[PDB]
Amino acid sequence: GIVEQCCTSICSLYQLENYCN
Amino acid sequence: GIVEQCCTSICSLYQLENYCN
Amino acid sequence: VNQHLCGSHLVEALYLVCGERGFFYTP
Amino acid sequence: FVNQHLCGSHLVEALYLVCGERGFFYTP
Ligand SMILES: Cc1cccc(O)c1
Ligand SMILES: Cc1cccc(O)c1
Ligand SMILES: [Zn+2]
Ligand SMILES: [Zn+2]
Repeated sequence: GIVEQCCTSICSLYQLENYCN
Repeated sequence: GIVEQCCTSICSLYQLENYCN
Repeated sequence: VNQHLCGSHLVEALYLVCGERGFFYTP
Repeated sequence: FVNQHLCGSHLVEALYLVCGERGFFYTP
């Protein structure tokens, strides 16, 4: 999930948008 | 919802927990 | 933009209050 | 541990900004 993906390496705003509704 | 309820008047910790999963 | 700014603080508070439960934030 | 907790705080602020009127769920 989001923590595994984006607290291990930087996520861009495009990558984070994948976790929106 | 939360904005109507807690940005017009201060919400307690107890009131905010209403919005937890 | 005050409602936007208020929502920013709301989300940080829900993060802290909800803990492992997590939360939902719908504008 | 602590760094994950702190990371999560930044994550939620970013989701708030990017998700806009859609909003989001934060499920750790
Ligand atoms: C914007 C942001 C916050 C937290 C971690 C990330 O990878 C990215
Ligand atoms: C703690 C908190 C933040 C923002 C609005 C509120 O009513 C309460
Ligand atoms: Zn502020
Ligand atoms: Zn920080």
